[PDB]
Formats: sequence, C-alpha cells, structure tokens
Amino acid sequence: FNGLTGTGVLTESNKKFLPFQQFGRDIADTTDAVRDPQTLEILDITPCSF
Amino acid sequence: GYFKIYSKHTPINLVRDLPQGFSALEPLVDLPIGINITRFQTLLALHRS
Repeated sequence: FNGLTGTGVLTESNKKFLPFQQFGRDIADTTDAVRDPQTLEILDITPCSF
Repeated sequence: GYFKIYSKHTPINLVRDLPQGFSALEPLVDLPIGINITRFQTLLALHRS
C-alpha cells in the first residue's frame, strides 16, 4: 500500500480514520490499519494467525 | 512544509469568556505549502455605509 509492504489478513474496518489521516500504526509501530488508496475505505490489518 | 487548518464548533454560555470544557480541534485537510510562515493576520469583511 503506497510503497509499504506488509503481510496480514485484510478485513473491512468499523474504525474510521480522519480525512487527513491515511494510515494507522500501533504501539509496536506495526501498521494497525491501512486506508485503501484507490477508494477511501479503512481496512483493518490483522497478521496471519500463528 | 505542511500547513493544517483546524475547525471546532463549541456552544459557549459566556458572552466572551472561553468555556471550561476541553474542545478537541479537527484538521480539515493537510496542505504541503513548502514555505515557512512567520506572520499571520485576520481578514475583515466590511461593507460601504
């Protein structure tokens, strides 16, 4: 997404970023969620179950 | 080099005094002006009498 590569399950997001905000990274700095570039829909990032 | 404009609308009981309650500002958009600003002024809309 936007030149950033991550491996995780992609799911729709109940949470909504503000219009200025494009991405969300958690306390570990891993991206919590990515807003889709082509359409402004928030997508939750969940790492594949281990 | 990024300028952000924040708008918050809060009802205020006092005629001029600012409210005790916290107001959370929201930036409408982020603009890459790329030029540092060191002076600001307000604009008045005035009509001929």
